[PDB]
Amino acid sequence: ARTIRIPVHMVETINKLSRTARQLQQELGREPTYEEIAEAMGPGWDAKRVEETLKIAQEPVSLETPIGDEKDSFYGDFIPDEHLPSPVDAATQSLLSEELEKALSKLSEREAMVLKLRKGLIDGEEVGAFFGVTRERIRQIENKALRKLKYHESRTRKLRDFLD
Amino acid sequence: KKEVRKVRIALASPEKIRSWSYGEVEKPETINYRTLKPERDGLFDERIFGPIKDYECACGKYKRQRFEGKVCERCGVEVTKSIVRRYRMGHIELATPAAHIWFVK
Amino acid sequence: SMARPVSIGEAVGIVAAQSIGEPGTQLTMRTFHTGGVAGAADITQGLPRVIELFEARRPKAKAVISEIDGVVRIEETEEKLSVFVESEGFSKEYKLPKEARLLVKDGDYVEAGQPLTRGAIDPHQLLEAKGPEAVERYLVEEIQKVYRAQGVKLHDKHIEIVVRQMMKYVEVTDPGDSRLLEGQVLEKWDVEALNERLIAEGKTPVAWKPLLMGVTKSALSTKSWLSAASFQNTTHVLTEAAIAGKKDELIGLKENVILGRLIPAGTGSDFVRFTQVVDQKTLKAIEEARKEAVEA
Amino acid sequence: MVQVDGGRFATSDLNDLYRRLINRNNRLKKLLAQGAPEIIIRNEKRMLQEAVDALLDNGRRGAPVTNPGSDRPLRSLTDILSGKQGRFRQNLLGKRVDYSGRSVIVVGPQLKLHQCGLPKRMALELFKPFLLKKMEEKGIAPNVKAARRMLERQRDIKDEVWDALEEVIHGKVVLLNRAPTLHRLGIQAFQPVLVEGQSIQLHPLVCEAFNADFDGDQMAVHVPLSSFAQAEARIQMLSAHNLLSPASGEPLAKPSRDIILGL
Amino acid sequence: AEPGIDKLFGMVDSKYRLTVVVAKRAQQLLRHGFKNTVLEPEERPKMQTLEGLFDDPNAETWAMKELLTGRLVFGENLVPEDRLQKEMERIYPGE
Amino acid sequence: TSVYIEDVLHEFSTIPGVKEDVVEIILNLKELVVRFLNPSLQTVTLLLKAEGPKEVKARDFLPVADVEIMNPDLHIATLEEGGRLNMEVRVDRGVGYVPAEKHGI
Amino acid sequence: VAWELIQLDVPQEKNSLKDLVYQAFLRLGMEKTARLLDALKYYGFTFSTTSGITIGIDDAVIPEEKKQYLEEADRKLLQIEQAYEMGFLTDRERYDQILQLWTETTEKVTQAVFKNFEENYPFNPLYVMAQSGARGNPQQIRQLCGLRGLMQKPSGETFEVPVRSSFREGLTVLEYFISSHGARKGGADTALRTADSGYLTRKLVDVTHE
Amino acid sequence: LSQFKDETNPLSSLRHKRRISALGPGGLTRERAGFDVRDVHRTHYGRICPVETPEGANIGLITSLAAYARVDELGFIRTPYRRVVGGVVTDEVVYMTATEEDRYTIAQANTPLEGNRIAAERVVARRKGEPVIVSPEEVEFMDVSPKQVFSVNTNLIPFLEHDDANRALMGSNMQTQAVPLIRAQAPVVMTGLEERVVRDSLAALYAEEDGEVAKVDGNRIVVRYEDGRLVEYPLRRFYRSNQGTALDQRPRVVVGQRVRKGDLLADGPASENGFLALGQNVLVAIMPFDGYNFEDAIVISEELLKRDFYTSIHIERYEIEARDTKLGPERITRDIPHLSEAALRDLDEEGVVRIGAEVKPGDILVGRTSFKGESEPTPEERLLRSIFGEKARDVKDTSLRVPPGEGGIVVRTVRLRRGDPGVELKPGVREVVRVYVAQKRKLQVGDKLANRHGNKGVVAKILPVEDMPHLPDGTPVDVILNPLGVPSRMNLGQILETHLGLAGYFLGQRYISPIFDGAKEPEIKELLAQAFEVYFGKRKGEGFGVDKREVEVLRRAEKLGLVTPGKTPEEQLKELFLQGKVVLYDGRTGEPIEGPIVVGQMFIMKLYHMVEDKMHARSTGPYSLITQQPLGGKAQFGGQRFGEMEVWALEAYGAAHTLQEMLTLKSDDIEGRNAAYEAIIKGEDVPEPSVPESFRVLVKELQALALDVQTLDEKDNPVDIFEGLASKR
Amino acid sequence: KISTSDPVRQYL
Ligand SMILES: CC(=O)O[C@@H]1[C@H](N)[C@@H](OP(=O)(O)O)[C@@]2(C(=O)O)CS[C@@](O)(C(N)=O)[C@@H]1O2
Ligand SMILES: [Mg+2]
Ligand SMILES: [Mg+2]
Ligand SMILES: [Zn+2]
Repeated sequence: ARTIRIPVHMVETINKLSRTARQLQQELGREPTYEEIAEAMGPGWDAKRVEETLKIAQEPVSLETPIGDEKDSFYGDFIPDEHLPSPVDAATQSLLSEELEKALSKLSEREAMVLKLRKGLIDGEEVGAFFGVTRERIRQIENKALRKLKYHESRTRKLRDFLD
Repeated sequence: KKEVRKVRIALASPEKIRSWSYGEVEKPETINYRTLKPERDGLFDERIFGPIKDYECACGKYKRQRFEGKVCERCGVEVTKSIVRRYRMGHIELATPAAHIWFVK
Repeated sequence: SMARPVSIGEAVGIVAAQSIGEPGTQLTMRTFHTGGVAGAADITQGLPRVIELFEARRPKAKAVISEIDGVVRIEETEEKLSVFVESEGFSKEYKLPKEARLLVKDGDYVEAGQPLTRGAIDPHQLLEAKGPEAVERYLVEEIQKVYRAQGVKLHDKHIEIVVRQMMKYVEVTDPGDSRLLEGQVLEKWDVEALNERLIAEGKTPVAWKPLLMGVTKSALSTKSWLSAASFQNTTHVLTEAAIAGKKDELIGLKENVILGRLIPAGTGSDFVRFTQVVDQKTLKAIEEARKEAVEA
Repeated sequence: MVQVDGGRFATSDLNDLYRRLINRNNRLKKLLAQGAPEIIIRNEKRMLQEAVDALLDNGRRGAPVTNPGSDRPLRSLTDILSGKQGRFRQNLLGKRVDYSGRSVIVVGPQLKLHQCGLPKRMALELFKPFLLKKMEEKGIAPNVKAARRMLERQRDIKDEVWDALEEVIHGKVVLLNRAPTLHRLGIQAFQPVLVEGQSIQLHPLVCEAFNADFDGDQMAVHVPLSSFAQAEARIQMLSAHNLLSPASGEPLAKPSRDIILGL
Repeated sequence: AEPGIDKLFGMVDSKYRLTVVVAKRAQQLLRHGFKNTVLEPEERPKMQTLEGLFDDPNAETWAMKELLTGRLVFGENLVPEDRLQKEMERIYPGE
Repeated sequence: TSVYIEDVLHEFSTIPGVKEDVVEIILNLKELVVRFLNPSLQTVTLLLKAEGPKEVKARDFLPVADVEIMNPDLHIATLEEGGRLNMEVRVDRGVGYVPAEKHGI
Repeated sequence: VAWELIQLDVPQEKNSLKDLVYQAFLRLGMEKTARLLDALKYYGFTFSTTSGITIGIDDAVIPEEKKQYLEEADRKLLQIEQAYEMGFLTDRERYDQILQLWTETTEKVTQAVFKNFEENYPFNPLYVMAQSGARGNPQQIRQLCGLRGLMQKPSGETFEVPVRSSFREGLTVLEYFISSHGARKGGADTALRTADSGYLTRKLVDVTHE
Repeated sequence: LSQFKDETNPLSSLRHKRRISALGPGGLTRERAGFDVRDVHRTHYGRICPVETPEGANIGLITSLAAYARVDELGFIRTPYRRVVGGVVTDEVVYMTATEEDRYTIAQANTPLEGNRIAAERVVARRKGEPVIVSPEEVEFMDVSPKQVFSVNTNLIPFLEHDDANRALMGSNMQTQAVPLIRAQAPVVMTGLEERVVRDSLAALYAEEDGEVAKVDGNRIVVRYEDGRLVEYPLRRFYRSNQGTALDQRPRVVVGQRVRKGDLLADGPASENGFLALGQNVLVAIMPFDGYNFEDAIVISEELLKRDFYTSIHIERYEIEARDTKLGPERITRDIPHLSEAALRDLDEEGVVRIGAEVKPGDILVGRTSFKGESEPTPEERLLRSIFGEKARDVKDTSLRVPPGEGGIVVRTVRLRRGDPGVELKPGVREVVRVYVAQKRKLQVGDKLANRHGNKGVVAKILPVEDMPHLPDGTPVDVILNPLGVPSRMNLGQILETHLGLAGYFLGQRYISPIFDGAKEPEIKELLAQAFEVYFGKRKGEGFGVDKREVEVLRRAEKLGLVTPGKTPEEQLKELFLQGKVVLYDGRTGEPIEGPIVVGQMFIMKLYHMVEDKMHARSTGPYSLITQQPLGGKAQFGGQRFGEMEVWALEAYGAAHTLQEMLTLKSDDIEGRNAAYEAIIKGEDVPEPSVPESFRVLVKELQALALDVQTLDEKDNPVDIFEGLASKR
Repeated sequence: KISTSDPVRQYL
């Protein structure tokens, strides 16, 4: 029946929710706040639960539905797009990567690449970051190369204007 | 590389239907709420239509550009952005045929 | 837009289509197939006409043209009048009901397709009677009749450009490659006939018949399906285009615009799409490359 | 399949049809396998058939509907290509240009046909990227992303920036459009002369080409990005080059209203 | 209007050709280095915040300014398509 | 060139016990004509504070040594009861017209 | 070459100018023309300011003959009525005869006003504009100084009675309402052709683009 | 049918309340049938204005009713018509149905009346939609008034009589677009309803019963009636009108004043003294200037800005919500995560902005913080934060900012938090935050002003009082209107207004010229005659006579035919003045303007600036999700449409690339636009367009149907549009 | 023609 699948339990759940709201409509003259529904429903029913359930109860809308004055309005030219890098972002990655790439080269590979690759190539482990050389040389070069790199970058200010 | 100088509409061979396609959408499973991800093999599956993220895979075994042209060992995702997700096509395999109303009516 | 000759690659088609679409806003607009059924409303003015003209149609007050060029004869009986045209060869009876005010008199000559009734003429008939050369010439001048009458002074050129296209198609009565009853592009037949009688022997004359279809239909049915998918029935246009495996050679601006391809007209001219520039310094440079070609 | 508001989701109607087909197709297979009573097999095969029509073209034989809410034909692939206004159809109503602009016009008496008055404020957005780079070629900004933030707020622009833009626009030209573009002269190219305020200074002589009065008619403005587009735009599209109308060998740069009265 | 547009129009067989030339010249003017010109010395291109147009304002305003002179040569097939870009890189510095 | 009502923050406010609104008053001030006698006086801040059932005219500004008000009887405001108006109006020597936006004192 | 293509034998109308431009285009060259264009623009603009042409109310001059032509045609209407009161003229004949009276009378005052300006005030503000290619429709002028005379009914049958007034004097209440009818029909035609103007161009480009 | 009250200014709202429409239930009259309905039918007399309808596709269908028009028992606009028994006219009136009107012989109000006696044998009447010269003995019924014929909105035009019904429409719709100026002045010449307009509209506050005034605050007028009672009358200080125009009630009564029943205590948004006032009376020369007033452009004297003359206050209501995301509530706090306190200043109150703060485009009106990703953090962004300060608030800056265009000074703010009083907060909506901003709009070149007759136009140049046309006595003109806009259009009424205005200037008096019964050409010449003595009489006594210039223009004036040759300059100028025109000197040169020019007091209103007016310029921005073409909305302007009519314009030109660009790099080429920007950024010539998404979307849409669309090569071989995403796996 | 009726008739 639905566009987004809902297991049998959620279903009867929703029927019960509905039926309850019906009995609640019976006398208040007030379409129950999600307080009544929780109470009347039973044991573990709360506001957060009912607002959630009726949110899934609403079927989707037709991305294609007659819009505005019903003339010729299709609900989809108005939603924007997120993955796609609006020009602004394509320019970002260009300078960012060209400048990050310049810095990455002028440094000693040992602990810079370690943290460059461990942070920028796979996933986000000081010890597990360096090959054979233990932590003492990691922190040593990491913090001494990272600062020499940041303080000369402080001189020739290229990175300061936060690319983000 | 070469200039497109002529376009041509031609009937679809069932074999060409499958030639364009990737996987078979066999189940009416859009997306399942808990995780806004593609449900099973259904209409949005990642193997059938592609990866939903920039250069990264779904699980993440490979995540940047160096290996841009290869697919993931345990799961299938060859990547360039989500545009591959919007240009690829899947096909349904009909039990007993039916006809195009575009030609019948 | 400049006063010298026309420069190769000018989008004339449209340049024309426009010069005629603007002034159109100044022409009256009562009813398209003008006038109203009442007593005797004889012509059609303003835009309503210019529509009746580009789209070859049956004016209300039609004027029966003379299919035969000869002499005139009229009769007296009560109900219906009658004008007869005859040569030493033959005569033709023409039924002219009560409303028909006759322009011709008992006595002189009437060329083929001449007006025998007063008023409008059907291009189709004038086509058949005096020829394409006549329909064409009738359409142009008949159209300008309206504009001139309204102040607008547009060069005939444009109207011609349009009318021509209303006759880029003709009918077939003596086949060779494709069966007889088919309406196809005039020059495309001049292509067949040309090579069928000149390069490949066996004169299989492709006899045709000048056809006159309205601007709407002219376009409604054309070579490129793309262009056709755009307006009439995307649904049919494609179906056919498909079954036949059509190769839309892109020429024309509508079709090549959907592609988002450069326009065939303008700078996109195959005439100039390729042109290179040089400095005498780079001219001697390349010759030096040639000189170097001398081995050992 | 998209997240809207609170949690609303929007999906191309095509997906409800697709599900139609798939469910039916599957139910078919399972009905064949389960065992098969003839009436039920065909019955399904009928549904299946219909369904296959739906995605392709809806309405040729009956019209499928999303459940009680909108008795609307779910757009079929056919409807997509054709539609009230669909694929090749609106492919020609127009698309929206990326380097465009639009403001109210106002007579620019001293202006020469050659040029046109364009609001600097407008020029800034329009030639943004051309400015950015120009900023970097000068001391105003270290880099692009810098130059960008430098201009993200109005109060932060050093007067040095205008001098940059004013330098970027040196010999480039833009296109100006009018409400009903009736003839080719309905869009003409001019050299921008940046000016203060909101209004766009237009020349009086060309007021005849575009049917433009000054009671509020707003003209749009476009930008030639390629060196080619620019070459054509100022060579064979610039206002001062197209003086005689394509309709009649009569001039269109005729002294309009006031000039005659004067002369 | 623009400098000797008539004179220019005349030097070409087709109007739409003149546009192609200028545009393709302006291209090379920038790519191979902007000093790829034929007329720099005494009376040349100029802008006024200083007389600094001498370096890089408008590409084609130059192209036109050169074409108007009789130094360039535009043909249908003047110099072989790929050997041109090679010879040009070789002789003009600036990158 | 500038004004400061003590309880008022923006120009579009209205002061209790005061018939006129900030905008009408700052407007009447533009009507005020002062005259200083020497260069030493570039920017003079005139001060005025009046309370209760009194009409506030320009003569009510506390006198300043080298400055003279040629516009005494000009009407600044009408104060009802519990009418508290204490302001500081700047005055300068300049040329032409300068929009309040241009200087921003 | 400037004298060879100019006519200093007359006041410069938009047409004389129009012509000047064309000539100048073929003769001297494109850009050289552009110059003349702004040259004309500039002086026209200047001299226009100084000339002090201004619309005033007394400038729209009503002819002394308006009263005549009106009255003469007025009594003539009386005859048409006497001729109908007797039974001579068919219901229709009367009507088409009246209209004919006005249609001629109206065009009579029009050549009258102009003749007035032509002879007495060569330099009337309201007139030079129209004579000059500048601004003004002969039919327009007629509605200010002469009179706007016949307005049609809703359908199309022109009214029997004319609009005796001009815009200079108070176009009365009903001569107004009467005139109002024809107004809607007109504006109605303009809104419909705005689109029809696209209709026509559409069709033509469909067949002619290639 | 029910819509936004259009209250740009009181009169407006009033009209929008009484207007009558066609379109609606669907049963009555839809969009299809028009031309027979759209026309002004005969019976529309006194029942519906024939002018008042909207210019545009929707013409004649929508229309406000007439003056005395009244719906009796069932919706039949009856129009009043007074009875005339025999040659006797009555003061009795019958509101007659459309049908019945035809059975009688009705006559117009212009008929010479002695009282009950009609005065001319051959006097006009109109049977049934037919003009007919009837006799006094047949005149059964007569029209009630000239006013009943049209609408209120139209009745406000001075000499409607002399203005072509066509452009008088413009005049009636123009008023509906009048914006309240802080300085409101009534016309130097009015029709007679300005009073009734403001009164029947609810602009000004009127006194119920007679009494004395107690307190006269800027916020209240507590009056004391003689009945022994006193009531406090609050005054909507500064209220936001639906379309953003100020609605303030400025008190006009002093302390302790005996008020007459029904007298203005305070003036409405646009009233001077119980009179309707939009825009202001300004002295105006009516001549051509350089080009500044060419087709329909207006030249204005800077002097009009010096005085706060055309100046109006505006208020826009920016609003932002704190939404509940499953990622974490969006907090509204003074905290703006990434860069400076300088931008936080006016953000004084923690979170909200401080009242009375000057907000420019690009300042934080309100702060808010949502979460960074959809569900997961960022591997690349993980390293950066760690490098300079790992401990970085992961929260996103989603804060209401000042949208391009403008802002003023915050005058009011509203915040609705958790424990709601009696408010309706939508679901998901944690809390709302309204910000009312106001701004003073001084007249400028982009603005458009227009008299009541229809002369509409925009300001093209603000001239220094230094050099614009000045009169002999140093008084300069404020606005210089082009004559050429008067002949084509046919509204001499404006030229009639300016003349009466001239007299009102020197005679220091305002007048009331009714619709068709008003002022007459001789009466005006008579007042001008009075004015010449105020103008030139003082000149005599003040000590001087006539200029070389003054005589000079006379020479040229007699050769013209404006002045009787042979009379004395003194006498000649009187003549010349009576004609409504006077000598004017250039101002720039000081020489005179050869030929007398008319000048005078013409009322002129300023027109409201729509959201479109906000000139939209867009560089780069959002893009639609399904269609990949430029879209705007909140802060990014959104691209302009490049329609077919425009395509052809380029097509016609050899604009090949420029057109490709418009179809590729500018709107749909996804890969195109990107490499485009970047290219520009590095000063590289934009890239050569990749395939447009329109194309690709098509092909696939087409593939969605059996059909196979494959592009081809030189030789009929494939080529590839979908760069590399179609080959399989 | 219209689907429901046909199947109903079909098995009925
Ligand atoms: C003949 C003449 O004098 O020219 C006029 C003016 N060009 C102009 O008049 P306006 O309405 O601005 O006052 C108008 C236009 O805006 O294009 C509209 S009316 C017009 O069609 C007419 N036939 O009267 C014609 O065109
Ligand atoms: Mg206009
Ligand atoms: Mg106009
Ligand atoms: Zn994986």
